[PDB]
Amino acid sequence: VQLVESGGGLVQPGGSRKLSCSASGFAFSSFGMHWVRQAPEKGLEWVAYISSGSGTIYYADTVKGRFTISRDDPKNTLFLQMTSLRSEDTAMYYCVRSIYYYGSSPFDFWGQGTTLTVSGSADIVMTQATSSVPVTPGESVSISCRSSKSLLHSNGNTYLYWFLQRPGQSPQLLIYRMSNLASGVPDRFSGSGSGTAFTLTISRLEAEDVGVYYCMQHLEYPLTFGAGTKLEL
Amino acid sequence: CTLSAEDKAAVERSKMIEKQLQKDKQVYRRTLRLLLLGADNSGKSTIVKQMRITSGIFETKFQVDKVNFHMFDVGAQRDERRKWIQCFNDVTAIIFVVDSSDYNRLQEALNDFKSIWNNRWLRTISVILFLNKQDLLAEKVLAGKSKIEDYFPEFARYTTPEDATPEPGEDPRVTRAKYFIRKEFVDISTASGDGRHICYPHFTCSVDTENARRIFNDCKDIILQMNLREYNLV
Amino acid sequence: CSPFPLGALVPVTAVCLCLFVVGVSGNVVTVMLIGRYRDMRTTTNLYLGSMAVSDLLILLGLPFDLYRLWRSRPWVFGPLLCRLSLYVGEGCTYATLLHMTALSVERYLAICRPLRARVLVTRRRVRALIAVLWAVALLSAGPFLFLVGVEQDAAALFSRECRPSPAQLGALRVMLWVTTAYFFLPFLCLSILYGLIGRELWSSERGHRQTVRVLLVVVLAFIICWLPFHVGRIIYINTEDSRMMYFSQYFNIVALQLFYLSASINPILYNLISKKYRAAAFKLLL
Amino acid sequence: ELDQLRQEAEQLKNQIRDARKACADATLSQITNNIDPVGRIQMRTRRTLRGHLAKIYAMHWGTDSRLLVSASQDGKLIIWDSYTTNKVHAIPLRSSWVMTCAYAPSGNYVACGGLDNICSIYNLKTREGNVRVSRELAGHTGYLSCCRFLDDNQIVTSSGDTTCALWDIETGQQTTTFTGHTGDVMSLSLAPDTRLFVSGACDASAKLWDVREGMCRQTFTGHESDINAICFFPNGNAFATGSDDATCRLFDLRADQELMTYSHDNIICGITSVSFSKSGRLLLAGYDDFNCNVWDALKADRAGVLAGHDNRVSCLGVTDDGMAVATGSWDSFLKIWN
Amino acid sequence: TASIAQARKLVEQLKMEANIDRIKVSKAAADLMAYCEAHAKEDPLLTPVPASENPFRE
Ligand SMILES: Cc1cc(N(C)C(=O)[C@H]2CC[C@H](Oc3cccc(CO)c3)CC2)ccc1CN1CCN[C@@H](C)C1
Ligand SMILES: CC(C)CCC[C@@H](C)[C@H]1CC[C@H]2[C@@H]3CC=C4C[C@@H](O)CC[C@]4(C)[C@H]3CC[C@]12C
Repeated sequence: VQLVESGGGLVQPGGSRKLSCSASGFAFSSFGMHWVRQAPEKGLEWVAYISSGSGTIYYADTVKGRFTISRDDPKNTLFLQMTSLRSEDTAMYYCVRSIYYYGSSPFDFWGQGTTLTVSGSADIVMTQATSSVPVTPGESVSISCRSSKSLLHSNGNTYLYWFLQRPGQSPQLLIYRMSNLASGVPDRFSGSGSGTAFTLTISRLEAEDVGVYYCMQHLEYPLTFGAGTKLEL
Repeated sequence: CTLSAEDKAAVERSKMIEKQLQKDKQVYRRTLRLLLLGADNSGKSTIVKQMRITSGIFETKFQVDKVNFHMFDVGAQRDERRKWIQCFNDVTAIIFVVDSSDYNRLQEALNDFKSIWNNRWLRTISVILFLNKQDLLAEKVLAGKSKIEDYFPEFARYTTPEDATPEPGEDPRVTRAKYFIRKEFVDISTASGDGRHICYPHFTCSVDTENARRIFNDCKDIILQMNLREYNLV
Repeated sequence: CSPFPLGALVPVTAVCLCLFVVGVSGNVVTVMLIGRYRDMRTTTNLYLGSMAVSDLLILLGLPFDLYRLWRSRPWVFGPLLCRLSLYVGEGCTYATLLHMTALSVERYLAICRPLRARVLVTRRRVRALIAVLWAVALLSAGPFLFLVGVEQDAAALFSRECRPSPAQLGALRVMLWVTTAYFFLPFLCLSILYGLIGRELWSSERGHRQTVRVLLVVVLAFIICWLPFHVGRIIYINTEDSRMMYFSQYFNIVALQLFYLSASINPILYNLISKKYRAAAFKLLL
Repeated sequence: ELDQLRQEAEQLKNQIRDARKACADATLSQITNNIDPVGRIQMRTRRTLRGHLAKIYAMHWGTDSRLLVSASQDGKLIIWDSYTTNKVHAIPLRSSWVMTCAYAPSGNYVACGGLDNICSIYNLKTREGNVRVSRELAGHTGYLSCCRFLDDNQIVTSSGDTTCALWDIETGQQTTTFTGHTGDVMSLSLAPDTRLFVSGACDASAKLWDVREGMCRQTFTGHESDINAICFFPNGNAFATGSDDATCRLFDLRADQELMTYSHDNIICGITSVSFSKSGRLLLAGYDDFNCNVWDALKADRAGVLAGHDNRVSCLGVTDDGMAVATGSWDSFLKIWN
Repeated sequence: TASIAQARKLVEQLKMEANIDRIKVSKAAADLMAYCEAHAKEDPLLTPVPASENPFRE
């Protein structure tokens, strides 16, 4: 598992830029790829998603008709060519691998990211009432996040994902489909909730369990992210 | 549709797997399947090696006239055969090697051929008889030390066919012995065949390089007969 | 036209009944054997089933065409029923011709090239080809969906036949020549392709004789049945003088007999000779 | 010496038979005659899996009743999401000739094999995201006919060398070997507790063995032909078997003898697979005549028939919750009823 | 020789399969019937469940 991204730098208003992400250690033809942007001192924002084999391509409203995504499978590379860049696009850009099937775990790997500098109707509003809740190691904690629509599907799967961006690192999947615990994450972390209200509880806090925690949906292709809830030492 | 995002992604993966399976089927069907059997005294191993130039299954690819051929050999599986032979159904041909030079155990090989032919599973699959070890048989018959009359009492009554075409530079005794062996094997094969499957005996040698062409011709005749059966012509 | 004398008219009717019964029995038996089993539902057998249902539809045209012959011109079934007569008959005949030529092509591909070349044949391809061939056959009868039938001339008991309008005859003539290709195109396919096939099975006895004798008999029956059909259609469309009308009416009596004979013999020629169909019949019927 | 030992074995066999007849006090038909009939059962095909190229030969449901593993002689293992008719995973096999496949209860590991004489174990959740050869167990001197999982670190395999081997995946060694069988072992089943297991061989004999002790605790010889399938009663105190003789025999471990026989005149072919439902009253047995029959285990009468097939019913299995049944055939078509 | 070893092993095996406690067939019948009856209400195959409760049919 290794994703190394490049192409982030200083840009002018109206020009285009090219982000290249090289993948090694895992099959690239069987993994969908997501490009995600996070403005400085801000939350994560989804840019685009491309499925395996150049099958399905989906963008966001703000980047429709401007961003283009492509994947060179034999080279295991991901290209994001974005045009008419503006001051609203400066951000850290991550490439995320995802795999979809019964018992899968998408959004399980995140690239280091590239720093880019340049000079809601139908979406699910992913609220996060908590903003910054200081807490200490050895104390159980819990954080709740809501949604505009009942995320529970006829399938029975509630498409809610919980991530942690430890300070100065890329986001990490903690919990998928509201309760399933990701591989390699401590069992202190646990997730629960109902259609429109969810919660994440860390049993015995530790230094590693400090950072912003994000809550994302997976019903509508926008794949909107939550606002964020920081923890302090 | 009602499928959620993560269900449609799985459906897309399923369709990709379906297309890959279609490609694998395309690769698979263009080749013909052969199951190769014989005894240790039979020249099985040398036949396999020449065709090239504790596993229970040995696979060999060979191309003849731009046509791919699987050749499957079972060496490490126990003497019992009625059980594991079901796996090799829908194989285009069964190459049975018989040591024509060996007279002592020729009866056991003949009985084995009888058993394979009478197999209910292998009732619509063609068999190619490779009577290997033809130079050794030629020397054994020419010398006269070992006589087939003792082993097979009906060889004395048997006669060289008038319709037979002897090989060039062949002595009458060698031709008579070869034709007697082939006559016995053909008599066994014809019984119970009822036209469902045809046997294709051939004289083959250890160093003979015509094995590939003979196998290709037999597996083309088999395919022609099968198509005659299917395309409403016979 | 002037109805024929009792003469050979009544024998023609009797032979029509015999051919009708033989053809319906054979086609129904074939369709059953292909519907009641699964090993007999192969691509070739699917072509034979399409041909069998088309031939049943053709043979169902026996009573109406026999009515217009035994009975004289007075037609009382209306422009709609006459129109439908001529459309269903033409469409089914051309679908069966297409199916026969497609079967010839498939036989040539599979037989003359047993391992020289292998063109993978899938069930979906055969279904799509059957659909396309039937659509083409029906559309080739599309001009007969706009160019036949006017009965209006005592006015009902002695009305005119289902003849086309005089001027409209012009258009009709053109079509009756276009369809002449439908005779020449399968023929070239059948004689050439099977020729090559007969070359393979004679250049290599017990079994490869019977195949090359059934193929020859099939070709001879094809010519015998389908040549007089088109010949007489064109003779009838050039009925300028009375003696031409006499020649045309009698020759076309013979042509109708041979055409429905073709429908009668198709399943025997193509299905009966096959061991698979014969065995399935020996099972479902004995 | 040899004669004395042979006579001693004969005397011990006679003593076994005498004890069995002493405990053979009554038959189930006499006792079960007061049980209400199950009645006609209308099982209709609920799901068709089509993406296979050749004969299907093996299949085993995991802990869940949704995922289905199937093995095809084209040389492929397919894991399907049965509820959604989606091929979760497709794995080519180094050996085309495949006859056995096993699903680990946790789902992290899958196992299979065939004439290659080496049992192959792969895993689904590799960090690379792709299926890889987790283990290649070797040592069996004959085809692998069946294999089963005690846990993620233990695997039982039956082969044609008249010997059955329990292996440890960590070291890939023959942890335990049993050589008590005389004929070729065809099928293997696991008891609920897993402390015991029962196998069947072509010598018309079934044998019960202890996983740890590894001695033949009991033997059952009631068949007249080669045994093709074996399955244990849900309670774990009994099992059933079928052979080419066109009959099924159900035995009880505790009594150490046969308990019931199921068969009828019309059936004239062998048995492919046998299984029980959650209740155990429904015994579903495959056949070589393109059909499967579900019988009343207690009353031993024909309850239902599954005729949706075009070739052999090579394999058939029931889910853990017993909500549906799966049946794989030689025509590369999988059909699921309920 | 191999014959003596095989014969002795077989004899010991038969001894182990013979000198074991066994119960009457009536008890086994009763136990199996009780198990089937108790779980007869928890077998979807024997007792069809409503379509709403059938994962394989909506
Ligand atoms: C072989 C035969 C002979 C007759 N008989 C007794 C005739 O006298 C003539 C024969 C020439 C025919 O000439 C036309 C052809 C097409 C359209 C028109 C529109 O005027 C005229 C008019 C009737 C009737 C039917 C058939 C078989 N039919 C099956 C259905 N399809 C039709 C084409 C063939
Ligand atoms: C077991 C599966 C593969 C068999 C499916 C049967 C298919 C191949 C065949 C059998 C009979 C066929 C039909 C026979 C006749 C006609 C009339 C024609 O005007 C339209 C197509 C139609 C309606 C055919 C459609 C395809 C058909 C349904």
